Amino acid sequence: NITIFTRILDGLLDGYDNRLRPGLGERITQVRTDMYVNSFGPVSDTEMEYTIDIFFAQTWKDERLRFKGPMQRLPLNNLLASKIWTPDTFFHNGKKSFAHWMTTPNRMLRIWNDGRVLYTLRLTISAECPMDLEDFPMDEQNCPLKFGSYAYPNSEVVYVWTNGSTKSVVVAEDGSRLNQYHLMGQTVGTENISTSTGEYTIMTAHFHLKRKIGYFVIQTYLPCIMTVILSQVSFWLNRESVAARTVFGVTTVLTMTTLSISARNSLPKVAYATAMDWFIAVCYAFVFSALLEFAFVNYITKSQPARAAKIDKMSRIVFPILFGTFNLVYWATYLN
Amino acid sequence: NITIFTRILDGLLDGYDNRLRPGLGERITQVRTDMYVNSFGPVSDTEMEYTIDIFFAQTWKDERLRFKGPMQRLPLNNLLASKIWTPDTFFHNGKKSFAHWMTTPNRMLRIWNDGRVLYTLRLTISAECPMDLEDFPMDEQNCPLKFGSYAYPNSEVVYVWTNGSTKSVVVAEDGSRLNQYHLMGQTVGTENISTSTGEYTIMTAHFHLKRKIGYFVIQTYLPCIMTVILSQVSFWLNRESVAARTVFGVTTVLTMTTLSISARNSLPKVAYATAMDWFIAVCYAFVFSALLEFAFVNYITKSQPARAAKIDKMSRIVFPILFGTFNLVYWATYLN
Amino acid sequence: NITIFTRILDGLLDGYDNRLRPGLGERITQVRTDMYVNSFGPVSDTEMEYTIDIFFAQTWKDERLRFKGPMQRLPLNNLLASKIWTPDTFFHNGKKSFAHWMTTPNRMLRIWNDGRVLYTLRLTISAECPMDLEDFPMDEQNCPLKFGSYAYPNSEVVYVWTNGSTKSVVVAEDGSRLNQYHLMGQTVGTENISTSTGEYTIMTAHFHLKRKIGYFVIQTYLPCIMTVILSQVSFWLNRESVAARTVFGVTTVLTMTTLSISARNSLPKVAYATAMDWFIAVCYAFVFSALLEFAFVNYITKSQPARAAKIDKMSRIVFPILFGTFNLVYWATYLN
Amino acid sequence: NITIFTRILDGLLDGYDNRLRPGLGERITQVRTDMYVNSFGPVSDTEMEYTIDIFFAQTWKDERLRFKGPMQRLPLNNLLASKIWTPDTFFHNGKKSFAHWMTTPNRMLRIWNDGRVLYTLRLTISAECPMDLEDFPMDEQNCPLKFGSYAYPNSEVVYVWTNGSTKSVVVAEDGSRLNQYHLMGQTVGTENISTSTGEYTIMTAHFHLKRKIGYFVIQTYLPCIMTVILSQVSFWLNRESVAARTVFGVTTVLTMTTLSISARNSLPKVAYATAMDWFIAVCYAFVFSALLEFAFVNYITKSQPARAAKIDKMSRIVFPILFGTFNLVYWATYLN
Amino acid sequence: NITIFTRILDGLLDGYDNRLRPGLGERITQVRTDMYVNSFGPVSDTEMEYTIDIFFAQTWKDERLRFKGPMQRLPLNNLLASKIWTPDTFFHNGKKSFAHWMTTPNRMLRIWNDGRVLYTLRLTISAECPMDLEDFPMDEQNCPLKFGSYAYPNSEVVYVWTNGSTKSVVVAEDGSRLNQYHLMGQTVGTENISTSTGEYTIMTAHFHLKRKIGYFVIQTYLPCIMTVILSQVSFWLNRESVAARTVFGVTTVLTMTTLSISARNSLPKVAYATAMDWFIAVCYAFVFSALLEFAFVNYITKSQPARAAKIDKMSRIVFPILFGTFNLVYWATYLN
Ligand SMILES: CN1C(=O)CN=C(c2ccccc2)c2cc(Cl)ccc21
Ligand SMILES: CN1C(=O)CN=C(c2ccccc2)c2cc(Cl)ccc21
Ligand SMILES: CN1C(=O)CN=C(c2ccccc2)c2cc(Cl)ccc21
Ligand SMILES: CN1C(=O)CN=C(c2ccccc2)c2cc(Cl)ccc21
Ligand SMILES: CN1C(=O)CN=C(c2ccccc2)c2cc(Cl)ccc21
Ligand SMILES: *[C@@H]1O[C@H](CO)[C@@H](O)[C@H](O)[C@H]1NC(C)=O
Ligand SMILES: *[C@@H]1O[C@H](CO)[C@@H](O)[C@H](O)[C@H]1NC(C)=O
Ligand SMILES: *[C@@H]1O[C@H](CO)[C@@H](O)[C@H](O)[C@H]1NC(C)=O
Ligand SMILES: *[C@@H]1O[C@H](CO)[C@@H](O)[C@H](O)[C@H]1NC(C)=O
Ligand SMILES: *[C@@H]1O[C@H](CO)[C@@H](O)[C@H](O)[C@H]1NC(C)=O
Repeated sequence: NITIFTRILDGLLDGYDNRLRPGLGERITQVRTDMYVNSFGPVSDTEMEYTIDIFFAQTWKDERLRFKGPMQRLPLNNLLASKIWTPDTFFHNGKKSFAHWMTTPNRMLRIWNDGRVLYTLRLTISAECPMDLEDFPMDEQNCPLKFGSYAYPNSEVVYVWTNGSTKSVVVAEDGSRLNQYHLMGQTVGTENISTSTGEYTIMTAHFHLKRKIGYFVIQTYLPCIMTVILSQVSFWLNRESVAARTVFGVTTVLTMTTLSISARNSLPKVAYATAMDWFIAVCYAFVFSALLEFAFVNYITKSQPARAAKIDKMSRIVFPILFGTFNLVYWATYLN
Repeated sequence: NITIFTRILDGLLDGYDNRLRPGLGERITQVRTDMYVNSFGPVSDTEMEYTIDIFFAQTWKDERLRFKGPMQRLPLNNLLASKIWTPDTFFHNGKKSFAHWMTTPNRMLRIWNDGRVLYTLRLTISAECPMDLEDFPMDEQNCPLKFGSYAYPNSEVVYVWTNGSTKSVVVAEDGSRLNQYHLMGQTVGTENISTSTGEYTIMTAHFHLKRKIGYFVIQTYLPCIMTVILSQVSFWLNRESVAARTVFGVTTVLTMTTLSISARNSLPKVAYATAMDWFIAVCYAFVFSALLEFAFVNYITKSQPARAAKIDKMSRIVFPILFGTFNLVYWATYLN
Repeated sequence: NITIFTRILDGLLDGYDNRLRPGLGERITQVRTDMYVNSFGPVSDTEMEYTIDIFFAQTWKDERLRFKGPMQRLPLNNLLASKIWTPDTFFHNGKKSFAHWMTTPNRMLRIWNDGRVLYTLRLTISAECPMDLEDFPMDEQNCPLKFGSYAYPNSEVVYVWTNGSTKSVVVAEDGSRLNQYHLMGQTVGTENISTSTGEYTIMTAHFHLKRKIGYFVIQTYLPCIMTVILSQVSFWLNRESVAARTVFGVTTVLTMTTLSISARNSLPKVAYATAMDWFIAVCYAFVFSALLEFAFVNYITKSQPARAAKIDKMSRIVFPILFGTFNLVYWATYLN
Repeated sequence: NITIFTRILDGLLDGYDNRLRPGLGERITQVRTDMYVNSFGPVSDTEMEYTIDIFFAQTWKDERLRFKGPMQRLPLNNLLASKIWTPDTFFHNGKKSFAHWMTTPNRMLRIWNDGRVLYTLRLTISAECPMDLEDFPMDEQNCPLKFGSYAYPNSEVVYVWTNGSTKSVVVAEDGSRLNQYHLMGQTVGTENISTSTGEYTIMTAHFHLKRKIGYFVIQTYLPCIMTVILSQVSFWLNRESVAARTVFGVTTVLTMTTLSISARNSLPKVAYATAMDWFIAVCYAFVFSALLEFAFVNYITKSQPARAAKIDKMSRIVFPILFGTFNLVYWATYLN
Repeated sequence: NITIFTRILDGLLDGYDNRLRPGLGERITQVRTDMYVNSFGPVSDTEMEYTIDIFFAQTWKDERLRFKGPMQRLPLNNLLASKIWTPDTFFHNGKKSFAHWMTTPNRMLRIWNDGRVLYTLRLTISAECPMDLEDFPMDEQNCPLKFGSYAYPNSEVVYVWTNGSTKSVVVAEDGSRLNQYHLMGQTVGTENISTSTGEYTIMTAHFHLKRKIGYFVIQTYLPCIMTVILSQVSFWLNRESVAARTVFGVTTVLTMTTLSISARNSLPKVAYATAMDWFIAVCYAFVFSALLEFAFVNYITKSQPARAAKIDKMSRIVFPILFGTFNLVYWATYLN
């Protein structure tokens, strides 16, 4: 009962043209789309791109492939995929999208008596996600994913999500493979765009990203905090030890300078000030200000020692208090 | 006696459709799989991927290729591989899998009178291995390898290991080419998954990895240990040498700070504290604490020299003892 | 009413040769071109290349595809693109240009009764943009984009912009994805070139680029400015503290030296002096000159203390004034 | 006299099946192989791979292509290469081997009356060469190159070198393009391997590599030697200059620490001690030991100055002598 | 008058075999070659490769494509390129050569009544240029470019430049895109090579390269010069300031050491001494020698102060003079 299937396949192909869409000149082709994200890949800030692997599924109705037989379903493989007409779907923001070939071309194609068709297609999309690094690292990003049609305007092909929007897009629980982000949720929608040729249908999915802090705390914030504390120790050393206090001030200032260079090496070369830069700038003033206090004190330690000694003791208390007060404002404002 | 073989090949192809599986509508196709890992490639922690080269072998029974002749075996090459039906096997976790082309496409195909078939296929799979770096570097990882079918549910195609599981997967003795891991052993199993289309068969193989220590000992642990010892030398210097003791404390603190930055450059940017980070943090306190002791001593060396001198001598003994005691707890706990 | 279209397509292909241009031996083929830049990619100074993604559109008239039927337009896909003749357009400066393949080959083809044709083609061009880094970073660049024909001289194929030049090239408002440049505007034009074979038509588009400053201010300029200020603090320290003033001078000089090396690491290895190099050179003299003043003062502080003390006080005022005066000339000259 | 050749080619192809080896069921096919290495590419220690470009030549006898005519030789190109049967040769250790395509596919094929055939094939093999870095950099490596057959066991296809082994493999005098190795010589041999399918023939070629020293001398050895000499200068400074001697000891110790980190950055992350590591470890003790001597001397310079002064003078002589004595043992042992 | 051309093309292909060269068994095919270098790409010292883009043109006479008609020329495209016989030209030293595909395959093909043919082919060749870095950076290099035939010996195919050698190779004025080299000129020639198969014709073109200095002056030479000057300032400081002079000597020595490591990071790991290395070695002695002078002076400043003071003053003059004298010899010898 196998040769019976062979005759059915041969008959449908004969008299069938793959260069023409179903319902041409009679109606408008309607396509139902569903998605399942297997893994959300890493996000590269420098390249403003993210990698995503999905099992894209599409469905459309064709009246030219109707048949009757013992079975109502015809499981198949990539061999027959190119023999019939399929939509020229593309991703608008996809810089470079490539499919999978080995071990076998990941494709499927099924047909039913009523003309319903199914066409799954594994993909690996390296899309582009622009990001505004104004509140970095306390920033939230919305990386989109837009897919539609190239040569078929809305008057011919229209894409609509199957069933409700809740089940339209599915993300695996373990599919979040981000080392510096949290996948809060997803949103979907539809819209139209206008060009010279005509209107087109756009299906859009947005992923809400919440960055996870903790890597920069151990990398930039803590060294800056400890460096500031190191300089303040000089305030507890007697003035006559000019050389000893000089070493503390000079080393700390250079240490802060090199940290700023190192921090931005991996960060994108954005031409504006981020939140982290302001924190380093404030820490720079504290260490720099302490050095000035020593120089001013050392210059009047002879004529009027009383004022110099009074300032030194006062500095021990004022400086730590201001640093602690500033931190609460900085963290509370951003974490609220 | 060569043209006799030519007629046999031509006859089988005629009347044979490669788009339909054997036993369609009559039974369920059964596939027997065996593997031989030639080389386990390097594991990239940053990319969470590992490279593996295997000689994948598959076997299935087809009743449409039966023949009789002088020979019961028909050795062949890649030429006839695409002329018949082969399963659309794929790797679920394979990010990007590509076969080999030169010098000649590495493929084979053999047939027997009873319909038994053999299809070997060399492969180079760059799979993805998620890892939890909580006990790093004293961590054990289990990198999996899942392969199955794309368009053929369990009702049609089922994969089962040939013979026992012991001989199902073979790893060469010299095939372990890991510079920072040990290949302890392997495990295999089977499971099913459910999706919209239907149930599918999953064949899984797990590799147990035990990291080898010794690279980080010479890179991070030892410099931290020697840096701590350097600071303690200051306790054996007289107080009046304020400048000399200042150099020891400042240089050591900055040395520890830069080591932390350097260590995590190669390590993945995990947003949580590893075991190595805690060790560096403890070493940071020791050098930092020593600097505080000098500052406190230098501030009361005049009013009450007796207490300052007593503290200095006590510090020489307490500090080394605590560092030695802590090391035993750290190493014993992780190495046990 | 679908099979009617099938007959039309078959008839046109028969008797139609794709190896010959329309109007061969009768007239000169005329092509109308329009462009829409979806995104202007990043500019790599080291590689002197920039990436651009466009939706290139072309139009030409052919008398061999005329037909009459219910519809005056025949939307199609990549299937029929290769079946007919299309110009062998190429980019002269394109080092490596590749099209898009997945999810479907991004191409379109439409025909009309009068013979008018449309052929859109998505592209990603990695062109080369030579740049003269003489006023870097205060520099303006004009990256061109030249496209024409390879084997068809001007006597056969001529390219002309459609409608006016204003609408010939369109750039999306959000298509400017440059992190270190501003897209001021665009210009277009036409020209001819002469070679051994004959004359050819050239269509050129130029993009005016204005670099955005602010990344180098936080990276190179500010550390140099703060480093100079650090050295001048030594002028407020008494001469007897020889060791203390030595630390300031030595550390600052080495700090400037390493900044110069770090700055040019990312910058292209141009064999001539840039504007930034001169700024660093001036800052080098200030810190170096201060060290010389201390050495000269320390060498005559005994024989004639009066002159040494007078010079030290004068240095406190002259040095800051000159640095401030120089900055106004440097910034005003370049920013004007 | 050109059409005469055309008839000969057409006749041979008709009735000739490329899917069957010559002498099938009658004898065992014998293949003669010769090689000419155009250039031995660079060896990447990190990737344990080396690149080699060769002009591989193969020869086998087929009785199905016999002909008679004016010429006994038929020079041809890649066009006819795929029309006949060729062995499915492959490289066992080749991770990723690709041929050359432009300007024209580099292939050749010649036939003679007796059935002798020639098939040259340019190749670029990126093989894998495991190396044991125990005597690094005084190490000798033997990178192999194994090639055989995939689907044809020894009972069907056997590879044997043509003529003697001396002329079997040829390496160009200028083909050695190694910047850190010397190509001492080559060796060849044959062996069999056993698998599930059956026995296979293996043809192996080994290249003997002798590393050239001189890059590491200027990079690691000399800085370590000069750093040790710098510390010993402190022994010629009076004890009262506590600060001056402190700077020498601290700077040298940190300098050695950073050199160890820098040296292993390029070197593979081997989890065992190399010869170079031991040399750095010995140098670490010398500088570290000198610092301890100063601390111990400074702690008893008051109670018993005589012993402290005596030790200081003795250290000036003992330390340099031991360093010189150790170097002779280290270099002589490895260079002998 | 278009169908007339169609008949001509069809007739020529019929009865024409592309697997046989023209004049087979009657004469020797002669090929005329001309080149036009559009852009000389960057030269990578580490990889010993350079990229070049050319418009290669070839010409040969075939008597099997003669025709008569209204036009004596048949402009065409890549469609007919593969339908006829073309030489299997290849580049001997080309590691990896690839052609251009988009927007259209860059190829052309023209035919004339007498049988003359033209075949242009755009190319991007990543050739290999061995270089001897003995006088680096004052070195001159001659990167060659060899092209010939693979399967056609001299007895069948011979390559000869068209017209004179002056016009044989053309380089655009703006085609020199080298950031660290000057394109002085070009030379061409012919030669034969002998192998097992037979003699072959070689066409060679050499490009003379003169490196441009100025990048290394700002990177390595100047920091070394300024570092030496910094150390000499210590000679103008009184002996009693032991700590101050110690800082100058130690910092300068370490600064020179790190510069040597940094300089060779980008430079190829050549296992022999370059000219730049000797310059750094001389600078190393000057700073190192100054430190020794201070140590020796400080050790005898009590017993015989007169000799120590006399040496210190003499050092101020001798050391600067020797450094200036050495520079003239170094620069004059290499720049002459
Ligand atoms: C609005 N618009 C145009 O006018 C150019 N044509 C298109 C287009 C072309 C084919 C199909 C859909 C859309 C296009 C594509 C993008 Cl990704 C952004 C804007 C845009
Ligand atoms: C359970 N599931 C789905 O629902 C989506 N479809 C599939 C699938 C699709 C085709 C064959 C097998 C499985 C799939 C694939 C992975 Cl890798 C993980 C989950 C998953
Ligand atoms: C003027 N010229 C030549 O003489 C070589 N031929 C060409 C050419 C070849 C085919 C089509 C167009 C132009 C060419 C191409 C460039 Cl990109 C620059 C200069 C140049
Ligand atoms: C001994 N062996 C096997 O059992 C697996 N099959 C093979 C094989 C498969 C086809 C041809 C030759 C050999 C093989 C290949 C290597 Cl590279 C190493 C061991 C090994
Ligand atoms: C002299 N020689 C040989 O003997 C090996 N065969 C060849 C060859 C093979 C085919 C065509 C031309 C030349 C060859 C190629 C090079 Cl690139 C260098 C040396 C060499
Ligand atoms: C998009 O076009 C379709 C055409 O049927 C229309 O129904 C729909 O309302 C449009 N959507 C928007 C947002 O304009
Ligand atoms: C998987 O499906 C097969 C269907 O025959 C069944 O026999 C087997 O028990 C299932 N395995 C599991 C783990 O459910
Ligand atoms: C280019 O060639 C065309 C040929 O028709 C001519 O009309 C045009 O004036 C030429 N342009 C220039 C700038 O020479
Ligand atoms: C390999 O197999 C062949 C089979 O003919 C045999 O002659 C040869 O001795 C074998 N070599 C070894 C090393 O066993
Ligand atoms: C190369 O071979 C040709 C064969 O005709 C000969 O004429 C020519 O002189 C040879 N050139 C050299 C340099 O030997």
